[PDB]
Amino acid sequence: MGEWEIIDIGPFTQNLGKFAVDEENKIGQYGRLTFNKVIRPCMKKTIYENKGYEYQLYVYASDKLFRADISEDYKTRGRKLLRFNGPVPPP
Repeated sequence: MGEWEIIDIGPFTQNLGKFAVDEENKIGQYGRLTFNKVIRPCMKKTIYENKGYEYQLYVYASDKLFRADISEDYKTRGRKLLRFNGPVPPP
């Protein structure tokens, strides 16, 4: 447990980007954002296999680049946006 990996940027990961954007738009500090895409590198920490995971993402939204931190409850499939900041310099 506790392993950090660099993971794919496929549909699971792109959907983490949409979640982050959808969650932040309900807050509104960053305006009304349009999800564009998630870019490499996407990092994932295994807090405990099949139970807890954490993600660090670079996400493009309304043509600006942001960094988001997302937790995931593997059993409920529920997610929480812990952090959304930017614009950030590219990786």
